[PDB]
Amino acid sequence: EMEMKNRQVNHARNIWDRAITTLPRVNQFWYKYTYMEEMLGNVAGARQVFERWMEWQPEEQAWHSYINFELRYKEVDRARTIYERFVLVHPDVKNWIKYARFEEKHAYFAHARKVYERAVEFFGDEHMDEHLYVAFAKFEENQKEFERVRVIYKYALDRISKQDAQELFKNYTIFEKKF
Amino acid sequence: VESHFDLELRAAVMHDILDMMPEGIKQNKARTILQHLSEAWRCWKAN
Amino acid sequence: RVALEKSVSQKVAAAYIRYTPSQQGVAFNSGAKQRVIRMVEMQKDPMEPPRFKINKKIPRGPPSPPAPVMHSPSRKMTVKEQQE
Amino acid sequence: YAEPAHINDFMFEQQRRT
Amino acid sequence: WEDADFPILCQTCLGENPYIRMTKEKYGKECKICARPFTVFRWCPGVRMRFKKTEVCQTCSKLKNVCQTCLLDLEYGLPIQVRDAGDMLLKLARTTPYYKRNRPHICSFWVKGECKRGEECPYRHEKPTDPDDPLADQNIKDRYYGINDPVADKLLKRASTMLYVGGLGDTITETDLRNHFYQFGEIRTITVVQRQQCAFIQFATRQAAEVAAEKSFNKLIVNGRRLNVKWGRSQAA
Amino acid sequence: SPYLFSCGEDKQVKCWDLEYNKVIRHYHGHLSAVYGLDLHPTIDVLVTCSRDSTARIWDVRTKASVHTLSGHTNAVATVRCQAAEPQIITGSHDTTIRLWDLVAGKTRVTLTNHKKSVRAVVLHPRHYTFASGSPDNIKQWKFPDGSFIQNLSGHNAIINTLTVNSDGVLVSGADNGTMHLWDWRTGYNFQRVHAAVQPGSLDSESGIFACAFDQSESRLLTAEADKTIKVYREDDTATEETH
RNA sequence: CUCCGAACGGUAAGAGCCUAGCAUGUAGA
RNA sequence: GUGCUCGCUUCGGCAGCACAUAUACUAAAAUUGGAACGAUACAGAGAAGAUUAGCAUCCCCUGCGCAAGGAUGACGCAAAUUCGUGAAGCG
Repeated sequence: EMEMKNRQVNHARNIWDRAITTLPRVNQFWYKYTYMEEMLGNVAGARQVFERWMEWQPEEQAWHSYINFELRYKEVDRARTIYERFVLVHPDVKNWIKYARFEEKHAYFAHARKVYERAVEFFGDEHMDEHLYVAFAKFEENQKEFERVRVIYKYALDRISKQDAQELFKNYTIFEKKF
Repeated sequence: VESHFDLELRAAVMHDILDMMPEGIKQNKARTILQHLSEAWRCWKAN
Repeated sequence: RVALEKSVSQKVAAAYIRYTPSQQGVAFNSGAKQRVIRMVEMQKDPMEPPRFKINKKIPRGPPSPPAPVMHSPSRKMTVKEQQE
Repeated sequence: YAEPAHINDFMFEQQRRT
Repeated sequence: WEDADFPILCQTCLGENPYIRMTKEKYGKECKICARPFTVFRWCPGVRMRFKKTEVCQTCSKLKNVCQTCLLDLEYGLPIQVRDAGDMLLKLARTTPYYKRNRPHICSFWVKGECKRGEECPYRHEKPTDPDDPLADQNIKDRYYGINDPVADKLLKRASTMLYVGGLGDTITETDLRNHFYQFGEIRTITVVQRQQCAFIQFATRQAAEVAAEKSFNKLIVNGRRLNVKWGRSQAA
Repeated sequence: SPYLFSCGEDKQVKCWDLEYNKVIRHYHGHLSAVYGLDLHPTIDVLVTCSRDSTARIWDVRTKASVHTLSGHTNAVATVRCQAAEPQIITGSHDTTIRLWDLVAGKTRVTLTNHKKSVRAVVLHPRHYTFASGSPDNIKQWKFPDGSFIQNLSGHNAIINTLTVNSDGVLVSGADNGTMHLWDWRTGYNFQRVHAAVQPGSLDSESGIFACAFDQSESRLLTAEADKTIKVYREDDTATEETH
């Protein structure tokens, strides 16, 4: 902070690179380097520092910040290429439902079909963590009725002992009936 | 003389109280836990 | 075993060459491109006292490679476990 | 830049004398 | 306390012979200026030389940029006082280093009068260069430090006591020479003659060209050449 | 050789021979107490871990300090050696591991693990990529230049000694009396049983500070802090499948 | 009847003046 | 230096060849500058004392020392509430 407060930018970057190489487990120095790069230009050194921070096995809060910084820089191919190794590290239910983020920008039909096939071919063939089916039903209700009645009724092989939830059976029935 | 026994016994408690006790982020000072230990030594000395 | 035997021999005894002059030699003493010289060892006679009894020879510098640990990150356990 | 060598004794000393 | 592999030697201290013969001695003779055990090796610089040895240790000489047995320099050849206080050194130095250092010092039996060894004196039979000048009086520790040299002042005053330029060929051109003179000042009448590969320049009231006379006494090195300079007429002859 | 070696808090490494049952070497030179000692698999040298600032490499039949490996910032709790597995391997109590080279003497490579003080190192009984032991987040290593292979189970207790046999079973002894057994191929908790106390012991005083398997790799022997040596054998059962 | 002992544990404490047996072998111009 | 060339070829010289291959802190050192617990002299362990023990966690000398005995240098650092600032991420 004392080096960034002054007009020296070469020594500040050399101190930040040494702090990032000596303390790889620290996250405050990486956040300060990301803030200094956002205060600076949009050169490829910021993307290289982000790739070096992501290659050091970061958490989901750093991956979400990198995805937000990529989405706030008008990047479509670079955001989709950097999202392939994010789902392969943390296979969470919040990360599997956020992997199909290209449908919310240009509606990405082939990419949504590939993401649905990857979500059906992933882990959870018997329970699906009670979160992929509701998102698939919402994506089918927002789109046309191609496979909206199939995955809600004929795909009950991955259900857990009651074929629905307690407060989400009549709601799913009303969502499938009136759409 | 007897001093190595004392130095060893205090340092081993120091090593153990470094490793365990806090178990996360505590380490309540240092001299304090050794002082409670010393008082305990006097307490067992108290017959 | 060879390294330990050499170290034990040193502890028991304690307790040609071709160099190109590529620094300033260009035209002064012209012809020195390899400087082939012989370096022999002086035969020390085994009837001699020691050179000294104490010395202050600085062997090297204490600056080592202080790299990071990279084991894990630091955090806290709980608010109640801190008071416990 | 110095390095070792395994040079001919006789010819070394001969060229020296010469 | 200090062993090594090869000495940090000079180019003149080694000798005018491409093959010499060294003799390493592990832990000999106790370094002159720091008092530490180091690795003494001597050799013969050439035929009828002085059998030169090694005085100043590896860390002693490596730290202060100096040779292990004359304390002049590995890069230039000047003393350690001139190369500190004083660039000027490049025109002050010399190539072909005189071997008047590697010769035997004076036979004291001859100075007294009876050198019994006759023609077989392995020392040197000249007269002792008179004691009076302080170049009879330098030592090692005052030499090795910058403080108090008898040589370095006498060579440092050589540095401030003391036009037909030629050697053009194909490197020097007219615009490079007049822009190298333009930083000195303005011209009155300049010309370039190619039958002798020379250039003629003048100045308003010399002066600026005077430091060009300080710059070009076999010293102005542009385009990688030692230029030839002698005096013009300035007499309308 | 036909002799045994002993070291302790008396700042002396005694090589008690078996031919006369007396002190045959009585080596000295450590600046403080000694933690452990072990001999090489092929060389006739012994590495001894001290408590002051470093470990010592003592040569047998010479009583001379071969090389001083000072690479830690605290006491060296455990030390392991090998013929070609990892040469010199010393575990330090300064929350860092270091494996030095026996020929050069300097440190070669340091670990990327162990926020808790690591005090358990042991050799592997098959091929390379052996593991270590610490109080929190015990992981595994590799013989060639080190590599984090896998982490252990949830053993948050302060571990003191870890012993593994050639059959693939690994057991870690803690200071709280609970001994947690694991596997080498997978790393699943097999027994994770707790040891009882002796009649003269307290309610919570037993702690496994030493554990070593037999030469036949069939009967296990663990040393507790309750002044009792217990011998554990196998059990001829079949309905003991792991979930 | 023929088995013989050596050292340390011991001489002060200083004031002003006076005299001695030694030791290194150098790079420099 | 020794030997040999059916060397030139006399017994002189010269030639060829073979063999034989690098000593040495070279100086009669040139220089160059220090100290004794000496004697003498004067004087002479001062003509005493309220803390109570102490023991550990940087060197030189004597000594054949892995015996021994001599001489020496620490307090302020603060474990944990309320509020403002910057950044990541969510609806």
